[PDB]
Amino acid sequence: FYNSTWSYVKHTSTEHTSSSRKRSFRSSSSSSRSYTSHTNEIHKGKSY
Amino acid sequence: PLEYNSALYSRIFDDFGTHYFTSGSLGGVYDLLYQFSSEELKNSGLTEE
Repeated sequence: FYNSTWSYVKHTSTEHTSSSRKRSFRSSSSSSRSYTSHTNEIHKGKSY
Repeated sequence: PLEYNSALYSRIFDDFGTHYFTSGSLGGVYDLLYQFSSEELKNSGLTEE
């Protein structure tokens, strides 16, 4: 017999922030981004 | 046959064997072999950034 078991997590979180302001007039721009990639993997093989 | 003939006489050894037991011991025989094997791998990796 044998009992293979595998449990894999990959988590990624990536964030972007860009606030800007210009004046002489006034102008401003804010941008924000959040990204996530996730994978969960489970694999098993049992043989007798 | 009364005259010699290797074949016909050899059939006596084929059928009845070459010898007989003048004495001996009767009883029983036990033989065993057992062979267990086992292996175990564990992994517990953690990485963080």
